[PDB]
Amino acid sequence: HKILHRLLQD
Amino acid sequence: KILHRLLQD
Amino acid sequence: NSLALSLTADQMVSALLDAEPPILYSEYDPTRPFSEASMMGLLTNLADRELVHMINWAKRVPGFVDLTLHDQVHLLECAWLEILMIGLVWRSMEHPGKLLFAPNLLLDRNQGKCVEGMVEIFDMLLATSSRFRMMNLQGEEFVCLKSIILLNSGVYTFLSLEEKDHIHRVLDKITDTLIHLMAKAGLTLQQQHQRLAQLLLILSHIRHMSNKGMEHLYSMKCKNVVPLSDLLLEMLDAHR
Amino acid sequence: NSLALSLTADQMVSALLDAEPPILYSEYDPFSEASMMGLLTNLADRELVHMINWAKRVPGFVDLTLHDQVHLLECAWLEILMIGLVWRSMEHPGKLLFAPNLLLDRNQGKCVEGMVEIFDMLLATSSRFRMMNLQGEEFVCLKSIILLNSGVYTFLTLKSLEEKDHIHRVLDKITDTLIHLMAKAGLTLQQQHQRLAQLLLILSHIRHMSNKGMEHLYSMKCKNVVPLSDLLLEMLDAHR
Ligand SMILES: C[C@]12CC[C@@H]3c4ccc(O)cc4CC[C@H]3[C@@H]1C[C@@H](O)C2=O
Ligand SMILES: C[C@]12CC[C@@H]3c4ccc(O)cc4CC[C@H]3[C@@H]1C[C@@H](O)C2=O
Repeated sequence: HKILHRLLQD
Repeated sequence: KILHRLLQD
Repeated sequence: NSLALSLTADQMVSALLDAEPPILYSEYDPTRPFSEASMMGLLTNLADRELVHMINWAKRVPGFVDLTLHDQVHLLECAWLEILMIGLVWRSMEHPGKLLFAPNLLLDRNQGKCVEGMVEIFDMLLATSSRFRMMNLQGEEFVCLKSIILLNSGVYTFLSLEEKDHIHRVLDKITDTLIHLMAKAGLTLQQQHQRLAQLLLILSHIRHMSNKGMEHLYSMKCKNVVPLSDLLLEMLDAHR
Repeated sequence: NSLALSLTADQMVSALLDAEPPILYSEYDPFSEASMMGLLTNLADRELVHMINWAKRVPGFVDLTLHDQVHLLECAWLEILMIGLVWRSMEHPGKLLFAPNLLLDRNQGKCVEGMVEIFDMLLATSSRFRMMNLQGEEFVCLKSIILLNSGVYTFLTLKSLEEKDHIHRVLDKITDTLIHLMAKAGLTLQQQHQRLAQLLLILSHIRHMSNKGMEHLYSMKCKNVVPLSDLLLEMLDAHR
């Protein structure tokens, strides 16, 4: 699970 | 340097 | 979709202008000695915090949010240090000889020498800044460049033939915007394309810098000088 | 004293078409990784001496000091080798035509550790060229910009400053040439600016790959899988 992946919908 | 030579030649 | 595509030139540069991220400050505490590990830690700290605003800016760039997360992630992974670097150069523009990382972190040539490998990149970064000043870069020219670096830099390493060209279709819009700005500044049709080329030719120098710095950054992680935000670790790991 | 400045738009494209290097051959005849990188490096080493004559023959280039030509070329060499190769493999989807009898599949690049990622970027790149139907008279302009743009902000007096502006002067001429060509093919202004950009925006990709191919090239020499020529060594050591 990528930090960037989550940040982009955060 | 090789390139140096090659430039003047 | 078309939100992005159905934009005026001026609606365009407006949207880019207000998407601008804030200039952050440095955790720099001057009542302590300057280490290679100290100032590498300062910069990466600063950088890590800057990535989070960049990610918000990105989503605020027309066209961008229309990509799936894999493409958004890939664009942002491939373009991130370039965007950090073009921002930094803008910042220190009217500080010749210096690089303004944060208004409380303003470094110069020698100060780069405090950590090994760093100075070569300082030197180029400085030169890129001088060239922007020589060329009298406008902020409306800068935000467009920034948006181009986002969309273009990773575009050729994902291809998805139809995401491909809608990225291409936005990137076109931006050169249109960029030109329309040059027209409006009162540049002649031949100055318009001449300068368009000058700007875009620097982006290549910026890709050259990003790559060198990405290589330096990787060295620090490997010589263990500083610990790196788990997020920065993911960014560097997107490179190899 | 600068009569590369007094060229006409067509005396230019014809000058550059005229300087084009010949298309070298492999001396190739089981595929080892040291076997094939032997192949690609003795090919590239031959390539380099032809490139130097073609450099001398790019209008405005021999006006430059000898030390300035050196650096432009050790900065620009692998980029030029790649854009050439990418042009070569244009009408060969999926395959990289290094020599007429050495056309590697995007799979045979697995034969060298981490070579395949680079293959793919080159493949991506010619796929781009192909799809935007890049013309041969543009390619030679592209190829000339690359030599002139790549190392020009790594200059660092009053006289050394006029070099920068000299070469920026010719670089603006090659823009006018590129754009003349597009006027001639019947592209509207908008289609002109926009394609100008498209071409210049891929030059950053080229620079990316050059950067990346230079650290592969370097990791290859260090574990000594094949002996590099002396010129090839020099070309590489200059980046480090
Ligand atoms: C990534 C970096 C540490 C952080 C620096 C940085 C940090 C913040 C910023 O806004 C711009 C830059 C530009 C260069 C960046 C450096 C280049 C590289 O040498 C390095 O370690
Ligand atoms: C130098 C090289 C091996 C030889 C290749 C090569 C060899 C011949 C040629 O005409 C073009 C190219 C383009 C890329 C070049 C490769 C890139 C780099 O990964 C490498 O090891």
